[PDB]
Amino acid sequence: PLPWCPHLVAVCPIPAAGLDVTQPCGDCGTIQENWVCLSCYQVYCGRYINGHMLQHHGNSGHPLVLSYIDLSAWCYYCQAYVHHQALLDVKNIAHQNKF
Ligand SMILES: O=C(O)CCc1nc2ccccc2c(=O)n1CC(=O)NCc1ccccc1
Ligand SMILES: [Zn+2]
Ligand SMILES: [Zn+2]
Ligand SMILES: [Zn+2]
Repeated sequence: PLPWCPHLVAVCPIPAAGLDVTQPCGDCGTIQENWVCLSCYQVYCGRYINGHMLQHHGNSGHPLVLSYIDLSAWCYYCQAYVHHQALLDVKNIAHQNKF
């Protein structure tokens, strides 16, 4: 992945309740292939399901999303995976909740 991107500044502190990697898509309620937004912590499905996180990106401009499948982080603007110290806490919390 990229070791940095200019959108890491938009990564916000982890939600009150923590992360729930089994949380369904906030639009369609699918359990499959969800991502969490690293700005606002809404959960929406991936492009191969119904594309709700890509719709969220378009209507919010929020850049960075974390996969509840493989804990990869995608930047929609840089069109790349990103891994950096600023993402360790959210990835560690998601990993603890999943495994
Ligand atoms: O789906 C989203 O909405 C967010 C992830 C994403 N969005 C894109 C939007 C447009 C074009 C390409 C991508 C892309 O490769 N990714 C990354 C991606 O889909 N990687 C494969 C993958 C990784 C983990 C879990 C499921 C799929
Ligand atoms: Zn959906
Ligand atoms: Zn968001
Ligand atoms: Zn970026």
